[PDB]
Amino acid sequence: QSVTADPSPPTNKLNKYSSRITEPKSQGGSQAILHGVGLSDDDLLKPQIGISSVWYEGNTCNMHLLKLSEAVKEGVENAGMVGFRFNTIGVSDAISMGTRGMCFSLQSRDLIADSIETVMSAQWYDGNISIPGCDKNMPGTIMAMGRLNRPGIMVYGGTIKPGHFQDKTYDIVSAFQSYGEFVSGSISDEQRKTVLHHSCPGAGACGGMYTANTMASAIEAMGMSLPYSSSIPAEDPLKLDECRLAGKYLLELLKMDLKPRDIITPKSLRNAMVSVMALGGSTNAVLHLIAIARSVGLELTLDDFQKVSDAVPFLADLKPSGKYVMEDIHKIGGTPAVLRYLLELGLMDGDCMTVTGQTLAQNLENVPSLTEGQEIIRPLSNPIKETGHIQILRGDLAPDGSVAKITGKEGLYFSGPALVFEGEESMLAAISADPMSFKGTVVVIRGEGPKGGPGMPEMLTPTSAIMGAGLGKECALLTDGRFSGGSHGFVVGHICPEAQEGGPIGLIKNGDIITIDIGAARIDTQVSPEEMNDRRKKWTAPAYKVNRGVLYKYIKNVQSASDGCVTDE
Amino acid sequence: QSVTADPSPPTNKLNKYSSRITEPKSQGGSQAILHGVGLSDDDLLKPQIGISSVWYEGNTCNMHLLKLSEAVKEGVENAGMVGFRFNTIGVSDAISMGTRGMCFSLQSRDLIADSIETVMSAQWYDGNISIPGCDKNMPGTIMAMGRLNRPGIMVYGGTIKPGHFQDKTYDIVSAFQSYGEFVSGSISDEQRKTVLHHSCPGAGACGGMYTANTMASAIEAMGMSLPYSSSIPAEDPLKLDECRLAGKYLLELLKMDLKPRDIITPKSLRNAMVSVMALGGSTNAVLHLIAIARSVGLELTLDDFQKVSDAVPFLADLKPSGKYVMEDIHKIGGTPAVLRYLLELGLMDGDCMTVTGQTLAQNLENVPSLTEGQEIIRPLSNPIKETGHIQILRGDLAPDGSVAKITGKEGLYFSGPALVFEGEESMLAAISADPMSFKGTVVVIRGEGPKGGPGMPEMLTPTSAIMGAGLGKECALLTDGRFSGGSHGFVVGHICPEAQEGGPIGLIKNGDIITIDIGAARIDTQVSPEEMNDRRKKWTAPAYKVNRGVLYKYIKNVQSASDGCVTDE
Ligand SMILES: C#CCN1C(=O)[C@](O)(C(=O)O)Oc2cc(F)ccc21
Ligand SMILES: C#CCN1C(=O)[C@](O)(C(=O)O)Oc2cc(F)ccc21
Ligand code: FES
Ligand code: FES
Ligand SMILES: [Mg+2]
Ligand SMILES: [Mg+2]
Repeated sequence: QSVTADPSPPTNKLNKYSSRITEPKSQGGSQAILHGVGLSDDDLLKPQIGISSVWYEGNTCNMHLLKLSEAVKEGVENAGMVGFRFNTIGVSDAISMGTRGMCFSLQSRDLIADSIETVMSAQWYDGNISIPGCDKNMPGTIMAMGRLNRPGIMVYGGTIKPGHFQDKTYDIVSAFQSYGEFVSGSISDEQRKTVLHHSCPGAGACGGMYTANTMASAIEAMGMSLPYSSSIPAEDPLKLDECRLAGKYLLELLKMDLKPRDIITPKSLRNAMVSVMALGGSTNAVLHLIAIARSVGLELTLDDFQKVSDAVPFLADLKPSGKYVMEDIHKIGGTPAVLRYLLELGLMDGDCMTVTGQTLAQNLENVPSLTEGQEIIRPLSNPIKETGHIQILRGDLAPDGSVAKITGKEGLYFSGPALVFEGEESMLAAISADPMSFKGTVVVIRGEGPKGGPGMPEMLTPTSAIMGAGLGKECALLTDGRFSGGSHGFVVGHICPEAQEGGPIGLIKNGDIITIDIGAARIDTQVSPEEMNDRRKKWTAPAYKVNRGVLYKYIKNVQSASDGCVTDE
Repeated sequence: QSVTADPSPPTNKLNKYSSRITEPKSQGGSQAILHGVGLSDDDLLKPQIGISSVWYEGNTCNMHLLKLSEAVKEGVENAGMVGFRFNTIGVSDAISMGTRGMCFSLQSRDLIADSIETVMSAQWYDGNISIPGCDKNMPGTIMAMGRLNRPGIMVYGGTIKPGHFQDKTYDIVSAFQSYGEFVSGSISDEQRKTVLHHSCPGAGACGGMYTANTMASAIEAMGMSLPYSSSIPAEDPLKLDECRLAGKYLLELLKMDLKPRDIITPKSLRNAMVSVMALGGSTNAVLHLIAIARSVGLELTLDDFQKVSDAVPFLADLKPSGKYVMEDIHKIGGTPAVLRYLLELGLMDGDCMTVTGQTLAQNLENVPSLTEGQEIIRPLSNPIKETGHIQILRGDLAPDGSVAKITGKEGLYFSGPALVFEGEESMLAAISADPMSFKGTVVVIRGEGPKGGPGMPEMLTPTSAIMGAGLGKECALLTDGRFSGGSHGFVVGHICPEAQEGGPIGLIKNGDIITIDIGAARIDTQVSPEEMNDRRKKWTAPAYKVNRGVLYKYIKNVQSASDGCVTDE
């Protein structure tokens, strides 16, 4: 697509954009401000780099990013350019999980994209270095780089180290776990609060192969982060060095005029998808990689994910599904070692250009390969699963698609009477009052989509409640929103069209026999198509849950989950 | 209106919102993050204050706000609460003026509103202290406070001091001036660059009674800033003290549960409008005060502004129209002294509650009144103008309203043949190639509205070019966008419906006789209504100038200029 969003520059000038305001005499007001913020006349000739961090104090994943941003600015100066720091908002899923605050989480990705686009466009910056540390902030920064198509590098803030107390290990999942184990009698109240004091020991995104580590890995695999960016821990001295080197690398990109639309291509998008399948990455990567592909005017469908999934085995023993964390990947050679193996297996395209100014194959040719004897990355011979964990389903009830994490452990079928809830709250109430009424059913939590939630919130408590009731393999779980963790059975999100839009999920009634077939990739109903259409003819959309503010704007702008919930089309 | 946007709290608890995540055991994940960012168990009991600054390095108005935010956080802690800093984006009109970057400026107000709303909602903060320093950021922060309706205080970053070099004085307007004076032969190239090195000497919003000082004054008059917030200079030691005291005042507001919808009322909105008229404030205050009124579920029309204008004289000798700057107001008693006089004149409502926990009259009862012999604030006896500078016009060509700054100096009428331009660029080209073709005409610059610009950009060069061509009193100027400065004649912006929407402004043709009548408050055309309707029947909307990114979303969401360009309705 021919994306029209942001200003074009006024051939090998390095200040292609800022010359708009630093050179013409008709822009004397611009130059006066720049002198006032401390630029000399000689500084006016230099490229201006927008340094967009996502620092804030109320989240471990973000509280350290200001220090990183100072390192990035110093490196930009040490490279002969002018560095201008600015900062946008972010929100913490770990804080807001379980609450209505979670309705504000997904859209913060698109707010951040808008934020950085706005500043780069208004201030005429020549290039960008972004420092996210957290979930939705990674893809938000890439989307703004794609819209602007000015040279850019994403510096991942880095993952948090695991927590340790008396030879037992924790992360944020342990803290999520602790309340269920408390009411379960599994642990006492004193054990439960030791969990919460010792779960997150410092700065960083959440420790496992969760959304943050998935996206940072995928973005590195996409060539838009420097090698090792995704795997160096947040608190590591080498993270600061990477910050200080981004300026040098960005200078080279301005010299080459190597732009994000030269780096983010169908093939580098595939490389990113390969990393997701190989590492067992989050199903949220489906939403974010589609948004990222759209931002550079490319197409990316649910079916493209199925094809890559089928072509790529699950190889990594990493939480949540497995046992290791991102720090362990760091210790055995980092993300470049992992990608080196995948490239040697012929699974990746090595000719894609990256922010090093070289191709992926040139980056990976001379990096230490995986540590001899490591048990995290299985060989192609003995994979954890022969194909990817990510599965697309499209039955009667998800005609426009849906997304599931499938281990190959759950069997190929589940059939049961539907048990329908209009939100997370009523589902949890019902399973507390009456767990046995759930045995054998297909639990449907609807009204949680992009418009219905609103905000397509991530829900963790339904899968926790089902496990703690002992129903993990004895029920299935469907939503137009998103589930956070796994059952030991069938769990499907992103069901499209969402219930708010009158998709078949909004027409289900209690007792309807729903059949999930993994092999046919279908979520079907025993209800006849004509009775479903009768239900459709009689359906009226429920009133929106908001009429003002950022979430009403989201409702007005957001596309379906199958379209990556983009908001600017 | 019954605004539904943001979460409701789970009677005299001070942590009405954060208890949602600090108290229930089912929110152990939340508490683990909070322990990791450094909260003790005792800290968990305290109120959590979101401290939203708009710091960034590429603008003199914003580069210092991080230091202010540290002072605010210390004061919040010294008051027994937990302070969590976060930061959003802003853009600089002084940098981007004259460029397509200016299309991103107005919408940044609404992006900021969305930004702060998002974080307060996701993180469950109990109250907010906002630190803007710049144009669109002031009203953006109030709008988020109104949506949330949690106790909040806006701390103005403060105005910049004027520049000084060899017993001559400058501000950003001097830098804007300098290029026109250069091509004019008025000044040399060396004099022109002395202007630009000595125009903005440090931190702060632009020095005159421009948008920033208008809005900060109006917001103080509205009771949503502490007394003197608007008039203390950015670099003043007392600004840091105000920062350090906001925590104490916010604590009292939580104790009283005095919320923004208890403070922003029809009467405090009128108080804010009174300050605008009395001080000669920017016509942008029309857009921002309407947006602010909408954010608390109130109504505010163009006609309400006309009524207050008629009821309130223009009293202040302040640039751009006059001679003094905000620092001078500071030296003669500040904004509270000005408001004290206006309250003594019976022009303001003294019973409105404010963020001090007291009413306006209680705040102003014991502040030093204006300095004896000051010549900035004229007496009611001898006003600069008997009524307000701000005028609403609604002829054939602006049926839904338009806004003009009228001094009472220009006469009551202008009639001339229309000279129509589809954008700022073609207007400036035409006036350079052929200035005399402009003599006696009504210059129409259309396609610059909220959707057409897009972004309703502010235009400075048309009024500069007209003055430098010697045509200041010999032509008139109309737009669906915004003009920055004054002619010495008739200059109208915000014309509604905008041309992009097929309003009569989009149907004007060269030669059409346009008559501006200030007394009747009408912009009329000699063209017959039936010929205008014929033109309308044949009109087709031009294609949007963008199809992606934040500005396309703006086009999709923004209401008319007459509706304050709100985006969330
Ligand atoms: C980044 C990160 C952590 N991450 C979270 O923190 C969570 O809240 C969770 O509970 O796993 O949401 C998630 C959902 C998902 F598919 C993958 C990861 C996460
Ligand atoms: C704040 C501020 C300064 N301010 C500007 O800086 C300007 O760019 C200008 O030239 O006056 O835009 C403006 C337009 C207006 F109506 C009032 C003020 C401004
Ligand atoms: S909450 Fe920030 S990475 Fe999970
Ligand atoms: S540009 Fe910031 S106040 Fe004028
Ligand atoms: Mg998450
Ligand atoms: Mg301005």
